[PDB]
Amino acid sequence: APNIRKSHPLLKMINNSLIDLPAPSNISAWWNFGSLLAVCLMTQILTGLLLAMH
Amino acid sequence: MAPNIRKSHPLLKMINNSLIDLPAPSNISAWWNFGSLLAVCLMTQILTGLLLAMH
Amino acid sequence: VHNDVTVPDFSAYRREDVMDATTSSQTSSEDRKGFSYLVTATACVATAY
Amino acid sequence: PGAEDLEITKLPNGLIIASLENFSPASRIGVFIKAGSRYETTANLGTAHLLRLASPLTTKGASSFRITRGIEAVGGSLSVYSTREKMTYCVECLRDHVDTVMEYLLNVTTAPEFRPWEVTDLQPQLKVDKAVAFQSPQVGVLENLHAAAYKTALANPLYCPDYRIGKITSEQLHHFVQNNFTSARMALVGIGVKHSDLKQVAEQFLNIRSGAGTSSAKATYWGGEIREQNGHSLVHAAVVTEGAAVGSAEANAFSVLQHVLGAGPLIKRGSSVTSKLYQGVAKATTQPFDASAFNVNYSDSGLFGFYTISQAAHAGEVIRAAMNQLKAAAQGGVTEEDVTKAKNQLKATYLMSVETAQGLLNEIGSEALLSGTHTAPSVVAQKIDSVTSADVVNAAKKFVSGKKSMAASGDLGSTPFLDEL
Amino acid sequence: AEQFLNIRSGAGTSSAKATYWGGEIREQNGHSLVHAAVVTEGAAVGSAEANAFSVLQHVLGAGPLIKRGSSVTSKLYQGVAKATTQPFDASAFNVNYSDSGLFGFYTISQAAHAGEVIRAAMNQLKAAAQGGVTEEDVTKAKNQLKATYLMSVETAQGLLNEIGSEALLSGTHTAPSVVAQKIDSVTSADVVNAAKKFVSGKKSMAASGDLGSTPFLDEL
Amino acid sequence: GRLMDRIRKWYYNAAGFNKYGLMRDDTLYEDDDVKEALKRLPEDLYNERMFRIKRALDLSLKHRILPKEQWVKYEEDKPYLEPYLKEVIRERLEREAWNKK
Amino acid sequence: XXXXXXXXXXXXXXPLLCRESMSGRSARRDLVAGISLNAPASVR
Amino acid sequence: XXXXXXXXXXXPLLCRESMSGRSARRDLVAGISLNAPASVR
Amino acid sequence: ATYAQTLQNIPETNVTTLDNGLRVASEESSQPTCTVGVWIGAGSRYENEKNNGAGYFVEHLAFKGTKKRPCAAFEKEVESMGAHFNGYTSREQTAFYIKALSKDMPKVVELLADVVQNCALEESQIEKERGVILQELKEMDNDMTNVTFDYLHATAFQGTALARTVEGTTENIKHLTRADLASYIDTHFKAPRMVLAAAGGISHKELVDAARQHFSGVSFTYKEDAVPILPRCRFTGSEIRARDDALPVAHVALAVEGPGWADPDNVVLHVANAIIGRYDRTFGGGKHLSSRLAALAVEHKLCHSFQTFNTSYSDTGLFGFHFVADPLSIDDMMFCAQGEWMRLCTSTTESEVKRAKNHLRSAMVAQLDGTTPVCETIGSHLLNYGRRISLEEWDSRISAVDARMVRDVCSKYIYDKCPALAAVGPIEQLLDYNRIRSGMYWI
Ligand code: HEM
Ligand code: HEM
Repeated sequence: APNIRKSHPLLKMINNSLIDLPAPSNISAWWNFGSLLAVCLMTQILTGLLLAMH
Repeated sequence: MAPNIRKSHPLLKMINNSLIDLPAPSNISAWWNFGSLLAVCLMTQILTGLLLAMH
Repeated sequence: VHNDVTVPDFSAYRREDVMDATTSSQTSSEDRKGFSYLVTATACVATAY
Repeated sequence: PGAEDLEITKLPNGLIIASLENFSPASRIGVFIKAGSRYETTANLGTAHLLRLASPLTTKGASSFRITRGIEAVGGSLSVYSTREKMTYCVECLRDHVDTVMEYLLNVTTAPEFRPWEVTDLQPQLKVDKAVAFQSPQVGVLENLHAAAYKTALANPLYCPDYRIGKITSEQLHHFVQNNFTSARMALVGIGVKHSDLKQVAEQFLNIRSGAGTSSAKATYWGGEIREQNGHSLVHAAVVTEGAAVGSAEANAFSVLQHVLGAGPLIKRGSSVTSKLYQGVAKATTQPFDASAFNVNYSDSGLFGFYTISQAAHAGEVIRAAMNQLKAAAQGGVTEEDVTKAKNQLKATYLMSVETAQGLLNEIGSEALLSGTHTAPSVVAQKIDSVTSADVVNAAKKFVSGKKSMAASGDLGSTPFLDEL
Repeated sequence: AEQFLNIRSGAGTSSAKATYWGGEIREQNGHSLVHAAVVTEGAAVGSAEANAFSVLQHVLGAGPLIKRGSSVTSKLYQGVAKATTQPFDASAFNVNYSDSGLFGFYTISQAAHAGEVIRAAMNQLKAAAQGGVTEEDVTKAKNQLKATYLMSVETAQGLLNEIGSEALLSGTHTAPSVVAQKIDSVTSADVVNAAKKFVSGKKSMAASGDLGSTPFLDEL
Repeated sequence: GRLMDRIRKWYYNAAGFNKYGLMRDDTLYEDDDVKEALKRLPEDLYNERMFRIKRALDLSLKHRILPKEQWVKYEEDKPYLEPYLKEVIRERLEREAWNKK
Repeated sequence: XXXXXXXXXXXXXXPLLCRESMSGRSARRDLVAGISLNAPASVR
Repeated sequence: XXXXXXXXXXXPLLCRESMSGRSARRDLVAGISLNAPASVR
Repeated sequence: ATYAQTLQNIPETNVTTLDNGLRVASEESSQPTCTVGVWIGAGSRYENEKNNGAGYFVEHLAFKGTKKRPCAAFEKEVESMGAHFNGYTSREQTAFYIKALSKDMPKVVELLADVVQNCALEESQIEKERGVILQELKEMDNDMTNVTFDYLHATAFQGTALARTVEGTTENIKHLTRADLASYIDTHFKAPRMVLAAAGGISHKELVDAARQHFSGVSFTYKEDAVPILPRCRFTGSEIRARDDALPVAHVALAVEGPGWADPDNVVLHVANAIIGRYDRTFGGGKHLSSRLAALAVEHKLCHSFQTFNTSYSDTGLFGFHFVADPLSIDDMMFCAQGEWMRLCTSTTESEVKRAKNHLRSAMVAQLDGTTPVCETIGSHLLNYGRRISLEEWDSRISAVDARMVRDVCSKYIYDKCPALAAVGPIEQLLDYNRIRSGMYWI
């Protein structure tokens, strides 16, 4: 395995999910809300932690 | 496809390839036990901790 | 060849009832399995408790 | 009770119906057809091979599923045996489920569909079926023998050539069945069945065109020398000239000469005393070997000679010795007792071969196909021992005189060429 | 070569001198084009009849000298062209080994027209042996040959090989003027003689293609 | 009936996959049956289906459609896969029935 | 219903070295070729 | 240091002149090179 | 005329016994040819530590001439009458038989009686068969199916007589003496333990007459009359793994202990074995085969071949299966195979056995296609059952088999039993007896 993006067992599911992952060419903006929910979850957890510390 | 649904099921697969069909050396000793101990101990601490945190 | 191959003697590890080679191994099968499964079944009970 | 004789009916089609009730609890019906690779040309090589593998494929009356499931449902079996110029479609089952298995048999031979995707999926089986048959070194030289002996028809290989695997069209299968599976080229031969039923079936269901359809360019002789170097410690070798055809009076003479020279040991792990060929070579070589008499009889031709399985460096010794035995046999070295002893061994071999269900159905259907009759076993016993001692020495003369063709595969480092015999 | 290169001296393992056979190897592979070669025993390297065959080669013709061009000098190319309709190639084949050699023709033709080309190519050597060789044809071939030799030694590969080939066998190099002498000192009779040896000698044939219409060796 | 037959032509236009240059059988959801039927398709029909789909996909990401001229007419729609699909289903129903015996 | 099965590796293809356990096989006829619905393929 | 390569596996030219120059002038040389595509004549 | 009547209309097998205890049985037909030989109750189980493979060494010297007629004469005489002389030896059964014309029957019986009794055992001839057997050993050693089944016995009946190969050790073949061979023949080839069977165009009375003449004098003591009661063989839930990764394909055999010839359950076990059946990549039926294991074998490319067997012996047997597969398809193949075993004990439907019975019916009938296979059945039926079991009787036993019975019999011999495992070749994917052992319960 040439590069260390297809090799590295950590970077490889990083690669096969957010880099080289085959996606349909014609999915619309209705397919955006998946990644929105993901970021929104990480946002809620962070803002929640900051609130919980008080 | 694949015959059984233990090698197929993407959930049961890494359950299989970690705790069932996973190849291990035939001669590892009791010094190799403390890995799974730490694992259970972690799940134990989290559970007992949650129960304490609720009060 | 393969004809020159035989199974070693396991009498050092065999149970009591399968020790004799001219004796049926099956008459004492339920007896041997029933004990080990009893140990298991008990451990299940102790765990369940 | 009792055992009543065999019946034969020649339908208006030209179709032969040879039946025989033996009251055996197992029936065995076959469809003998004059097909095979003999009728292939360079355009459709291997279409005869793929054809016999195409038996379980879908038909116009039964799915590829129902064919296999329906036959197995009654303990029955379906198989297709075929030589270079013959094709038999056999079914075995209990006496009860004849009509059941008879349907699928009739559907396969008279109404295949050869669906393009099923044909395509079947193509790679040619690789497999050929690979397992070619595991025996004999089929190697035996296919190369026919290639070196003839120029066409019989020169065509029995198993499909590699370069045409996956390249046989679904239409070529259709055309081959349409051109060769015609009524005047077939025979519905049965065993453990009443003739009135087997006749009723052949009339109530066989419709594919009458006549003779596509014919075959008669086998032109060549006389070639095909040699395969593959480093195997054992060297197979065959040396033949043009033998005799089926039905020929000259045919019986060769079969007797075969047993005079000797054809395969009759005693387990035993030396062959009657065999002048086995013995004659044994005097020449030291090590284990095998040397038998080779004789084929086709419709328009035939091959006769010897086949020697020997060790690598001792191939030369065995082959030359085996050659001398036919020279000495042609120079007169044939006792009047040797003939009668061979005529005895031959009458035996024939009789016990027809013990089996396979042997009986084949022997009946073979003759019923060609010369639409069945010869009484007593008269076939007459036609054989009515062969003189001179007829045998004459057959040997034809070998030493005629142009030879040789096929040999092995480590041919010490295997003699054909112009060295 | 001396203060570095040594190891085992002498002549070492020798070779069993080439016994002739005269066989017929045929490969059926369904290719639309059928290759075919028909040869008899030619002349060895440094033979007397060596130069005679090389001249006969150019008389019959060996590969077009003009890009996308028909071959006029080639009696083989032309003789076949009269027999067949479709595109093809038919050249003169000549090898010279140490103790033997091969000479004949090589025909690349279409499948069904293989028979036409092969038979025609055969007749050209028959007619060449029956006298059909002009004194000019020889001189024209002896010219084509002296040319081919000379421009082959232009390259570094050709020069090193030509020098080393002779230096290996007969430990000398022959002056290019004398090799030009030895070639055109070949008579017209020598050429017709070489053709005679082909039609007489035992032939061996190799052909691979869709040999459905490719003739056997006992049909020529 | 011809009343239901006219309703057909209305739905075909209301569906509007012809605007993408797609046949009716192009829009078929590929379950286990359709997948099998597709593998039985001749090379030419398969390679043509592949282009029509890839064209519809390319159009969809462009948020454009084909010119009105290039729209598949209702009467010009080829049911190229339906005969294959019917046999695939027929064969399967046989096995399912034969296995309950 | 009878007959013994086999299998070899392909691509290159994938009990015959005695005087007796190799014997019984030296071509008496020519070459028959069998294939079956449920029985191993045979050859003579 | 010169010459063109190729690629095939295991396991057209149909006009009189674009497939001309082949019929074996001599016979058959076999070349292989440390850094140059395997020659064949 | 149908099947149910053509079974009762089969000519019954006649049985008569001489003074010395030798039984004579015949199936008379209208055959111009016939098969007649002697089936002896002798094999490698009757052998032991020092005379192992002696009966096989004897089998080599049976056709090599007798006292009355040496090698040259004996071979010449047998060949001349167009007669074929053949025989074998198993673990529990030796046989020598002849195929000839029905007219030569009395001469044949004389020829048979000569070999079993007045065998030559030439001291010079023995030395040649030394290298002959030693070559047949090297030859059979490349038969992976052969090596596996020998290994199966070697571990299933480990520590007993049945664990030995029929051919014997290399050391034994090396050092066996003429005395040792002659001892085996005298000790085992005795009249009461022999059966003269025949089948063809043979009059039974004429048979027992020629038999009465050449099968000889009465035994004197009681010892020479009595038939020996072999010591029992112990089954062992065990495994033997002979690993060779250079070997192209792997062989695996797995078996439980059988019931023995006497047990009527052996019929049901054959019905059950018919359900799973067998396969190899030349089975044209393909994915549509009725056998579930065969269908899964095709769908997932599990193996090159698989077979089920119920090898029965006198007091025991071996119910199991054997398959040949690629190095990476073994585990999935073994998985499915053991699954179908559980499916036998648990889920077997009437529809399945209705087919299996029809196959077994067609099988036993196909077993009797010719004179030799009839003679083989007869020579074995007497030697194992004490009588001939007509196809009519077999059908009655088989036709009484139903799904509820197959489940019970299989659950009795298979379920939660410690099996015997023989594995040869590239065998990494298949591993751990404990995993195999756990595959013996719960479908
Ligand atoms: C999906 C993730 C989450 C959701 C949907 C969520 C939702 C909410 C909501 C609706 C409230 C009510 C606040 C209001 O309306 O006034 C709240 C309050 C709160 N949450 Fe979360 N929360 C999430 C994650 C977290 C996490 C991860 C933490 C801590 C680790 C956290 C800690 C708190 C705290 C401390 C409050 C009280 C502050 C307040 O009431 O505004 N939250 N959350
Ligand atoms: C690896 C995991 C954990 C470790 C090592 C750990 C360790 C500890 C320790 C050393 C104490 C001190 C208690 C004492 O000595 O009196 C404590 C207290 C406590 N922990 Fe954890 N803990 C873990 C997980 C958790 C989790 C997951 C939670 C809640 C979700 C939790 C909640 C609490 C609470 C509420 C207390 C106060 C109760 C007490 O002081 O006894 N713990 N923990």
